[PDB]
This record gives sequence, structure tokens and C-alpha cells, in this order.
Amino acid sequence: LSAEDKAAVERSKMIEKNLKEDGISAAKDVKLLLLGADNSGKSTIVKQMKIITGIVETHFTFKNLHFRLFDVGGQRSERKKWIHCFEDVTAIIFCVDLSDYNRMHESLMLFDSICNNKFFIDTSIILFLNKKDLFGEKIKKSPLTICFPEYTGPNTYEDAAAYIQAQFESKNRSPNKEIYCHMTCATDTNNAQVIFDAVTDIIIANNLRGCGLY
Amino acid sequence: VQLVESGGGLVQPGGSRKLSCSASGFAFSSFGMHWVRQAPEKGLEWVAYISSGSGTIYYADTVKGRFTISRDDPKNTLFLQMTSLRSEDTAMYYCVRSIYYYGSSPFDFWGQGTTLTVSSDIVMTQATSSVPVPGESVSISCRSSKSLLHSNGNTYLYWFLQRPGQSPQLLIYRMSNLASGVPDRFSGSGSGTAFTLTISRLEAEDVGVYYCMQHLEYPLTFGAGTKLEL
Amino acid sequence: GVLILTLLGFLVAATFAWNLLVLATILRVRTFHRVPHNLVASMAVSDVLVAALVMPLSLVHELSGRRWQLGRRLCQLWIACDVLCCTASIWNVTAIALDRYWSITRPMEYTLRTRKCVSNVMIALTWALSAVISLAPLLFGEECQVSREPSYAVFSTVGAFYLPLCVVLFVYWKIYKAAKFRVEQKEQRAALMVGILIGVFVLCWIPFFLTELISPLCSCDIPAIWKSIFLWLGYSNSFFNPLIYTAFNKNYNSAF
Amino acid sequence: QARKLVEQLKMEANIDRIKVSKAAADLMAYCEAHAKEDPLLTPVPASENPF
Amino acid sequence: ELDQLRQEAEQLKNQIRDARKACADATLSQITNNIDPVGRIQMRTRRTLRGHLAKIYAMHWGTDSRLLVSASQDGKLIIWDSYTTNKVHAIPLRSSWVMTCAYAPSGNYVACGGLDNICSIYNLKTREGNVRVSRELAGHTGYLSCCRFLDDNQIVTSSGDTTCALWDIETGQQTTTFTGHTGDVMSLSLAPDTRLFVSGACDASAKLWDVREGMCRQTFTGHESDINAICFFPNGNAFATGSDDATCRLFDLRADQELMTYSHDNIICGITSVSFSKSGRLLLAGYDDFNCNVWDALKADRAGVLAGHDNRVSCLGVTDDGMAVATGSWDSFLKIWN
Ligand SMILES: CC[C@@H](CO)NC(=O)[C@@H]1C=C2c3cccc4[nH]cc(c34)C[C@H]2N(C)C1
Repeated sequence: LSAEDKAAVERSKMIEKNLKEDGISAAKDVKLLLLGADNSGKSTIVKQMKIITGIVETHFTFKNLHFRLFDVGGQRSERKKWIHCFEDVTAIIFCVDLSDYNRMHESLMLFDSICNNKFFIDTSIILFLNKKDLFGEKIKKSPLTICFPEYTGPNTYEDAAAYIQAQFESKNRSPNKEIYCHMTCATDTNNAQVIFDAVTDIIIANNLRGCGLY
Repeated sequence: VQLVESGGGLVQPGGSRKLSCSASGFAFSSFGMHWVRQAPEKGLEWVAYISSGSGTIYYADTVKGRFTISRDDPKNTLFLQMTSLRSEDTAMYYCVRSIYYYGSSPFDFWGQGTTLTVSSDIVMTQATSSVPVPGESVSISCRSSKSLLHSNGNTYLYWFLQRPGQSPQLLIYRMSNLASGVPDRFSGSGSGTAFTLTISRLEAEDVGVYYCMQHLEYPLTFGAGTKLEL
Repeated sequence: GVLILTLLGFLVAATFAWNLLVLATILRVRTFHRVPHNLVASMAVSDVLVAALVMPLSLVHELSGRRWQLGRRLCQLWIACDVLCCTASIWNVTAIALDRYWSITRPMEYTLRTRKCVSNVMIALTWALSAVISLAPLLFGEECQVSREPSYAVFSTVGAFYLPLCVVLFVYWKIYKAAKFRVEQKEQRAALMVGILIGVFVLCWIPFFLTELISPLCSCDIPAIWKSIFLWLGYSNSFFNPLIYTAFNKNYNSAF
Repeated sequence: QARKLVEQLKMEANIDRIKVSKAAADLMAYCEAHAKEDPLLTPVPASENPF
Repeated sequence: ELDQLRQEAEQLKNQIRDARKACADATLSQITNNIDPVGRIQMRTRRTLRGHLAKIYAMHWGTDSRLLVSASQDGKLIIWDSYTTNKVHAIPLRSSWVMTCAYAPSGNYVACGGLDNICSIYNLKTREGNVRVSRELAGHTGYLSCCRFLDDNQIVTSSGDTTCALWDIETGQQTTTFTGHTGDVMSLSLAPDTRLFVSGACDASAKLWDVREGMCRQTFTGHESDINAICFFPNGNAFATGSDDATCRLFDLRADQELMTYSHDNIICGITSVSFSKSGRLLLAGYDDFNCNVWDALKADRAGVLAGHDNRVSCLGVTDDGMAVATGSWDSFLKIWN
């Protein structure tokens, strides 16, 4: 090798050192995908979110872990042509509005496609039901019969809310998949703890499968 | 892009001194550095080299054991510590930048230096010394002791021009390529051991001393130089 | 006895071939270059050495019947290889159980570089400790019989089997509780998998190490017929090890 | 909307077409002329291979 | 005129079909029957380039047949040296969701794009010894799928808003807009003369465009699913396409109809990329079954298999001198074959 050829190899090895260092720093992250219909409290899920149209990214830290959130809302195109990019995400967050009857039967359709996709066979889902207090006050005038024709029972607060949750959970058809459900309002502040507790359970379940027990 | 050198002065023999060079205007950490000195009535001479990242250091046989080269990347400064000075170290010291990859043009920018006063190699020959000569074609030749053509197909020959009261600048690198910001009237061609530099439509601001340099293997050696005068 | 010789012949061949296949499956595929698989490779090496260097030579011992014709070349190094390789097998099972235990109890921390560093350290102490036991009597003070000193019969036996046994029993006790706590098909499979792991370890080694400790401490006579079955039970454990940690993984089958 | 589609269809429906036999023949002749200059079809010796 | 104009469209569609039917006399297979088969093609891996820590989505060759650029989801652009397997530059990206990349014919610029709906142009040869962002092109309402360089000051892009565009880099404005597609545009291919280009969309059709006049001249419809890849013949009078229905087809500009189909009863997976040889005798395609196949362009006979990847092959490429072929896949590795 010539003198100039020896110097070129030295420059190439310094690039490898920086590339290796960047991979280590980026591996200590938790990737989450945010899904839901328009006007469902997607942008106010966590109060301590910081923004870092096309794709919108948002990150926050809890305890000693880094979280990254992706909101694919501005892509009004064929979803099947870019959904395989988010194949390595840890979990999926789905937001549902309990006080919007028109968006019903549309959120259910979107839930069915995501829960039954080839690239998301073994991905867990965290489900958020928003506007808990608005739904209770509104149910007095409309007894839930506008959205669901087939429903019976005294619908004050509980049975109506338990019926919607069972409708969403019926779309799961995988043994290695789980759904975590929670109900929140606009004044709740302990939303980061729920996500933290869910991801801890997901990693445990994955490690049992490697052991062979689950 | 700027390179300002500091230091110099009158030093008794046997003393010690250091020189500093401050860089401002480019990415300093990605460039290699060289020290080149010129005697008051002679040509150029190479001194030392430090690689990008301070992983490789080379010295000349004259100053080995008593010269030290170092760099400070965060402060963008280059140093040269010298001890046991002799009367043969009186020269003007320059600082040169260089980068090495596929298609690079090393020795592209020089900087004005500082004057210091104390009071197996390849031989490159330029037989011609003074050529009297506008609107004409001039050819200058350089010769080599051994062939500069490597097995990879590259010939390592460089050409420089130094105008009076100025610093040398790059004209031709690797015996065929024309440097940036240089008129197309300059051309260069040759074969193994024989090289030629031709100028067409000679004009003003083209008078000075021309140097041929090899970069095949360390240490780097220059030529005597050829002077063009009207 | 001819049928027994033929039956034991296939046992040696299977152990040599099956463990070799594990190495072939591992260092020919780019998806078996993860942290958990470095522990399996250490176990496989310690399993092929027994079938190649220990089982054949020991088989000749009962072929002649009572004599070891080789004087010192096959009566001083044969014992060293027998102790070194079998001890490493037992300590390779323990290192696997500890890695599984810390993955469930501490999922947040025991990942990435920390898991890699701890896993490699356990491999280092697996062979370092085994060599000390094997080389203890040879360097620090026709029948080819092992030392029967009362002091050596306790240090070499308690420190190679009884200590690892307590760790394995304790670790999988907590793991079974965690599986059932999170919760019917899945629960039934959890009990079966843990039972098979412990049962093979219990059956193949305890009968041998039980009589190796009681005999010197309390003067007792055991017929040579019983020690024949006891000896080969421990050797046969190196056949079941690749049958559990690799055959029932659903990922080694895909690469096969 | 409908008028735009008709205008586009009319422009594409008035062109000069040539027979498939000519198209196949003109496509086959190009391959024969450059057969000797295709390294992936006629491998070069190791001396002239840069890889 | 609400429904009367509908009848006119149907009549014109049947007029074109009759014109093409009367123009077909003999098939390509019959004409090429008495031609010696190429035989069997065997290729061996020569170089393997490592350094990407995620999936590779696109690559492009330089005009010198030595340099190439690769884009990955780790937000990095890498320029390699094929002969020495050396790294020249490493460009970090603001957005890590990239889907395409290109290399300028002069060799002074590179381009990239993705889910950010922006095309970025980088300057390679400049002072200060570093690569900086020179221009960001905005105006698309969907993700960019492909981009190609005409000159140092012009670029053509295809997006997910069913629209192609032509830009002026210095001005940063959209000079011409191409409209007419129904589904999302996925691929793009420039003619050798730099005067026409073809595109494939998700509506199972391909179109031929005019760069100077901005009009559509021909539409080809013979597929049954989304068209993912497209490539011109070296002559410039034909092109090939690849779709999700596990089938490749060849179309002729002058005859204006399909000429030959490539299919087999074993392949059921889609096609990600297609490419030609220097002479056009061989057609190279990449599939989702981890393999790359070689077809005889004239006899529709399978001639070889390239099997060196353990994930889906996403990108292809042939040098200008036709000496080597490069394949990239989702396993973060790319290889050079000869
Ligand atoms: C040489 C083979 C005959 C000797 O008659 N049998 C033994 O003594 C061998 C004695 C053994 C032994 C003792 C003490 C400590 C230990 N750690 C690991 C082993 C071990 C392995 C064991 N093997 C299976 C049999």
C-alpha cells in the first residue's frame, strides 16, 4: 500500500468508531407508536411531552428510561405502503373518544386492521379511553342506542362503559398478544406510570418465552 | 480559511523554543498537518507530520530526537517544540493542511509563517534554474531517481508556485489533475521518471519559482526549483 | 453382555454427533450470535469431550473387566479428564439457571452490555473452578482407583454437586411462582417444563454422589454391580442436555 | 372532470403504431450487436477483473 | 352532459383496443424460437460491506463504477469504495425515516427523502472539508418514493400524493407538475436521452411523460396489483415492470402493448426491484423470498439464482461498464457479485 493509501484506511477506521458509539447510545430507547382518530387527545396523553405535516416525534423521560413517541397522523395515504417501518416498536398506543358517537364504528374499523396485520402479529397494545367525565354526563340524554342498536341494560355509568371495552377487546385473535386498558380524563396526571408499568410486563412475558415456560 | 503562525525571534544556540499556529474557518479535526521550512537562500524542506487523531507521527532524520509536534483539537492550535537549536535551523516555518481519501487534493492550503533566527531517499532533480521569457509557451521538467508509478495506477507528483513575497500554492496534484480555482491554461503530463509542466498563453502574475514534489513514500523531498523571469 | 455392548455403543455415537450438530448449527447462522446462546456453546463443548475422551477409554475398563493395562499414561490423565469435564457440565446448567432468574426478576437493568459482561464471567469461573478440583490431588500431594481421603471426599463432592444443587432448586422455585402469579394450558406447561429440568438432573447424578460420600465416612460395602449402573447414569446426562435446551426451543428446529 | 378524461383519451388514441414483428426484430438485433461487450454474459478473465 | 360524456369515454377505450389487436401478428416467443439459449449463469460474492446497524432501503451507483451511496433507517448516509471496501463519508440525517437516495451524474451532490415529505440535497465537494445541507425542497403532501437527477440544477421526484414534480434546485421552486395517476406513485425511471420518463403507481398502470411539455402520451395497463419497480431498456424503446402479483412484464413504446411475461408456479412473493444488463439480454429481479433471480429477456427462461441474503432484498444496481451487480437487503448487509 502507498503512503496515501495507508492514510485513507486510518480515516475509515475513525468513522467506524463513531458509528459504533452512536449505536450504543440509541439502543437504550423505548419506541412507541401512537394511533387513533382525529380529536381523541393524542397530543395531550402525557403532560410532560416535548416536541423534537408529515411525521411528528415526541420524547420524555421517566425514572431512568427514555421514551420516544411517533404520531403518524399527517400521512393521508395508503397505510400498507409504509407501515412496515415501525415493525421493531415495543408496543402500540390507541386512543378512543368515549363522547364522540360519530367516530365510533370508525375507530373499531381502524382497530381491527392494526390488530390483525402481518407485521404486528406479536405486538402488545395499550388502550386509552378518554373523556371519562364527559361521557357520563352525556349518556343521560342519549342512552347509547344511537351508536349500538343491540344493547340492553341500565346505562348510568358502568355497564355502558364496560360494553365499549368488550367490543374493542373482541378483535384480538392472537395467543401471544395482550391488551392493556385504562380510563382517563382531562385532569389525570398519572399517565406516565401506566405506560411504565405496561412495558415492564411486556418484557417479562418475552423473556418467559425464551425460557420456554410461556 | 486562515492559518496564522506565531513565534520566532533571536535565540542563542542550545536554547529551546516552540511555535504555534491558530486555525479558523474550517473543520480542523479532519485535517492532517505538516511543518515545512525554507532557508533564506534555498528551497523548501519537510519537517514533521501528524495524522488526524494524533495516531501517526513522522520526523525527518535531521531533527529527529530534538523536535516534538503536537496538536490541541478543542483549541484549534498546532505546536512544534524544538530543543538544542543549531545554526542550521534558521528558516521560515510554514503550516500546511492535507486530507486523504479517494479523490482528495492534499497540500491545498498554506499559511504565512514565522521567521526564526539562531545566532534510500528519492532524489528529485530540476536541471534548469533560470528561464528568460508574454504570449508564449513554456515547459519545465523534473526528474526522479526511481519510478513514481504505483501498481494501483497512480503517479504521485505535485507542482507548486511561489510568487515573490507570498506563500506557495498548489497547481497540479498526482501529475495530471488541476487544482481548484486555477486557470485551464496550466497543464501537466509525463511518464515514469520523466515529468513536464506546460503553460500556454503566458500572462502576468505567472512569474516565480516552480517546485516538483514526490509523495510516494516518507520522507517527502522537493526539487531545486526553476525561476521564470521576463 | 453382547447386547449391552451394542446398546452402549450407540449412546457414545449419539452424544458425539448431536453436540457436534449444535456447534454446526450455531457458527453457521447469523441469528444464533446473541447473548443467551454463548452459554449453550460452553455446555456443548463440555458434552462432546465426555463422549470422545472419557466414555471410550472408560468403556475398555469393563471390556477387560478388572484391569488397566496402561500403567501411568492412561491412569493419571484419564482421571483428570473425567473430573474436569463432568464438573463443568454441572456448573454449566447452574449458569443457565442464574441467567434466566435475573432476566425475570430484574428485566429493566439486566440487559445489553451488563448481561453480556456477567454471562462471560460465569463461563470463566465454570472452567477455572473445575480445574482446581481435578488438579488438587495430582499436584499438591492392576487398579486405577481415585483418591479416597476423607478430606478430599467432602471438598470434591460437596463443592461440585451439592452446592450447585441448592442454587438450581431455589432458582426454579421462584420462577414457577412468577409464571403462575401472572396466570389453563399455559399454567400446565409451566409445571411440566420445570419438572423435566429438575427430574433429569436429580435422577442422573444424586444416586452416584450419595454413595461416594457415605462410603468413606462410614465403613460400608457396596457390590460392584450397583456401581456399574450408578457410573453410567451420570455419563448419560450429557445426552439429555442437548435434548432439552435445544430440541424444545422452537428456534433450533427452524435453523435445522 | 369528465371533459378532461375525454381530451386525454382522444390525444392518446391518434398515434402511429408499428407491427410487433418489427418491434421484436429490432429488439433482437440490438442484443446481437453488443453480445461481446457484456461482462455478465461473457465473463472476462481474472486479469481484467477489478473485483 | 352528466352521463352522455360517459358513453364517449367507453367508445374511445374500445377503439384503442381494436387498434392494438390489429397491430399484433406474431409473438416475441415465435420470432426468438430459433435462438441459442444463454445456458446457465453462475455468480460468486466478491465484496461484503458492513457498518449499517438497521435495514437498508436504497442504493445508487456512481458514473465511475467505483463509488456508491447507501441509505438506512439509522439516519446515516454512507459513501463506499467498492474496490477497497473503504468508507469515504458519513452523513447524519435530521429525519431517520428515509426511503430513497440518488447520486448526481457529475458526482458533486447526493439526495435523499422519506416520510418527512422533503427532498434534501447535500454538497460533497466544498471547502471546510465537510458535507452540509444545500437545499430543502418542500411542496409535496405525501412521502417521497423515488428521485433522480437530470443535471446539477434539476431533479425529478415522485410522491405518495399521486403526483410527480420537476424542480429547479437554485430557485427551489416546482417548475412543472405531472398529474393523472389515481394511486400512489412508487417508482421512477429516466430515459437515456433525458427527454422522457416512466412511472409506476398503485393503480396497476404505467405512464410515459414529456419533460419539456408536461403531458402524458401513453398508458400501459396489464398488471393486477401495485407496481413497485420500473426500468428502461438500454435501447430506450422498451421498459420492464415488477408488481406484487409475482410477475414481470415487458412493454414496447412503438407497438404500445405488452410483449412478454415472466412467471413461475413456485414464486408467490412480490417483486421489489428490477434491472437490466449492459446488452439487455439478462433481466435481474429481487423478491421477498430472500433471493435474486436472473431471466433471459428474449426467451423468458430462468437462468440463475443469487442466494446470499437472510432477509428481504430491497434494492438492486448495475454499473455503467456492466462489470458487477450490487444487492441490498434488510439484514443490514450489501454484497457485490461478479
Ligand atoms: C475414572 C472413572 C471411574 C473410576 O473408577 N469413576 C469415577 O471415579 C468418576 C468419578 C467422578 C467424580 C468424583 C469426584 C468429583 C467429581 N466431579 C465430577 C466427577 C467427579 C465425575 C465422576 N465420574 C462420572 C466418575
